[PDB]
Amino acid sequence: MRVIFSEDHKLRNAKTELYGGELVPPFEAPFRAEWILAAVKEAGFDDVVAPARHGLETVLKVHDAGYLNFLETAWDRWKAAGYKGEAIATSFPVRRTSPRIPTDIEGQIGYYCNAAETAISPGTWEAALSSMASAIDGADLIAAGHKAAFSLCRPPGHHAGIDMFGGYCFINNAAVAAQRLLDKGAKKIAILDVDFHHGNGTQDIFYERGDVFFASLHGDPAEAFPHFLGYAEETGKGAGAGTTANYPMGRGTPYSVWGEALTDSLKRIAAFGAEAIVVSLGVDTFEQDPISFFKLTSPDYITMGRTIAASGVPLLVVMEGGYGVPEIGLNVANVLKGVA
Amino acid sequence: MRVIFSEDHKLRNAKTELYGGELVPPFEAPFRAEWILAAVKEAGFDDVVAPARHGLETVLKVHDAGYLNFLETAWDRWKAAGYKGEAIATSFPVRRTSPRIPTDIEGQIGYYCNAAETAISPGTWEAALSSMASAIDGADLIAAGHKAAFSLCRPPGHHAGIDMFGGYCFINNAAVAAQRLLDKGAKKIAILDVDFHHGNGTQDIFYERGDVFFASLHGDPAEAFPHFLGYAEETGKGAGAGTTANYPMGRGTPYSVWGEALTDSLKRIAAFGAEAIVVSLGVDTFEQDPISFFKLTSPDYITMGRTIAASGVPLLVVMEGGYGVPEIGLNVANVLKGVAG
Ligand SMILES: [K+]
Ligand SMILES: [K+]
Ligand SMILES: [K+]
Ligand code: NA
Ligand code: NA
Ligand SMILES: [Zn+2]
Ligand SMILES: [Zn+2]
Repeated sequence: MRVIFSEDHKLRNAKTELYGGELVPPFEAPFRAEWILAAVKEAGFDDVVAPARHGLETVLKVHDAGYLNFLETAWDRWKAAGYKGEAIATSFPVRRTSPRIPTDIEGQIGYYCNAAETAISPGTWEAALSSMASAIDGADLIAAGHKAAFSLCRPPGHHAGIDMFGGYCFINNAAVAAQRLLDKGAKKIAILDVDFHHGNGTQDIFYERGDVFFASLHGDPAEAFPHFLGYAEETGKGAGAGTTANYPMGRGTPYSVWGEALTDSLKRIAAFGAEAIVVSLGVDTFEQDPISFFKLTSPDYITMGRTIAASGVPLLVVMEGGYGVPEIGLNVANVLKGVA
Repeated sequence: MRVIFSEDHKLRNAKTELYGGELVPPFEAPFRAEWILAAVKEAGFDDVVAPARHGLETVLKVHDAGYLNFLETAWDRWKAAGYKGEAIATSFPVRRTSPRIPTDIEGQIGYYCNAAETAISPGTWEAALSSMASAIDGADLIAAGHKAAFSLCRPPGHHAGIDMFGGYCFINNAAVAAQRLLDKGAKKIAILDVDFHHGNGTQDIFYERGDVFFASLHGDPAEAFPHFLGYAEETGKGAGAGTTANYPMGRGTPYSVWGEALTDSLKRIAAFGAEAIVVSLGVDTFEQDPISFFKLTSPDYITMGRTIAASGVPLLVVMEGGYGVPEIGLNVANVLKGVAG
């Protein structure tokens, strides 16, 4: 399978992340793409191509225009305001608050944010565009007839909701990919999130749409970021009633239980009738991940990939989470091995 | 008027505050109380008494029990979880999110917070309780028959809602004081928030309550913290309809315009029929204060006190915000002179 990768991902190189009450070096650093890229090539996937140029037409069908306009100029405005650090929101539109949109940069960054551990830095916008481009190109390959494809996205995107950034995400790459397949002719597409954290951004985007089925396996929100979405009771709303399936699991969950949730999600995706599956791939489900509590081993990823590929429909794999140890590359490559 | 002040306020001495993308020393520091106290004493108000001991009965009538339980054990759980810094929420229940309450410290701190620039640290719980106590004793003096009283509260409270802390606030002292007056006999009470920022927390607590009228003058939320509340359109909900009046104002607002809003809020308060008025006093409206965009001068705080005191009803002044500028005490003292007459 071809691999879509952009070097502009390095344009996103934030110097701080709010974690544990301190501003430490970002968990989502440029070396993640470097390590993963090296491992896939090592696993035989050496056909890496850069993404072509794309407009905002696709993304404008899954993200709010106000939100996108905000991201494009967020940094400039923050710096213009005289702030010394990176752009970080501290005030949020939570319970029982007005739906009105602030005008100043301080108010808008909070309005458009769901997580304060994510800082907007110089070049974040450009990086997010390149990453989105990689997802769009991967979709085109699938739309062209290829059975599999890997969009090495960075920054990740499953936490980017309709009009909010957070969890290191700015533009929901998988959502853009699924939307791309639809504009290319598909009628039904499914997004499967295997990343450890719930794909709240993705769920929000398609929660009221019946044309995209969203399935996510993840750490119980009761005790895992993003914390405020991902419960099994969330199955869809209105036009999207019934097209959302969350599978929250506790601490220490091994492939034994995980594998079962995967099977079920695939059963519901088939029943949905997906013409293709966009896989939000996160390897932070690894037993050695620094910020997750699942216990999957490197071999499990080969099993995971094979199972998903057995669906019989084309697959577009999109990079999401996975941090710390260098095995993230191994684990990502193992998934592509299974799929191939 | 008598001044209620607790030394335990210093127990609230957070080391960090998220501002402009950095962690810096909190703007709501202990020296604020120190300079305010000294200024009011120099102005004659030197009858300072420490607050008495109080339970949680009053506060439990305005704050969610879960939220209060969270505050009490917040720091211990955060430390136990192994975080090196102070407790600061990073994830928040914003638009289109589940109403379920997380079970771990990481999720709950976010669930109970409305502003990440506030950090919970050793002593916050204790400090917040002593500050609440000062508010309670202040209200008790009013219920006794005193014309006015000053509760030198710290930490402040008007940004703490029913079940959320933020804006340097944990327990809404003004709200507690108002509840206390109702418990001592009053049927109707009003809270007037003159602090530069909107008192989103106080509004939240009494938004569906008809026994307490909430008026507030503040910088337009469209361009000022807390950013998501304080619009003129918010007049109340359900049982609390019509008992909430917001007076947002733009950049460079002179006392000339500010006083007009003060006069209208007092007119609405009088029409409501308040038996007493709790004044959430913030002096960050001062032209020399760095965080605000209003242009009030020191003399205007004397006018402010006079006007509110002219209402004819007893007044409990509760200390809120105000950047730590050298004139912070002078301005608070001027408001008290105005009330004194
Ligand atoms: K997931
Ligand atoms: K105010
Ligand atoms: K000012
Ligand atoms: Na859906
Ligand atoms: Na009210
Ligand atoms: Zn993840
Ligand atoms: Zn203030």
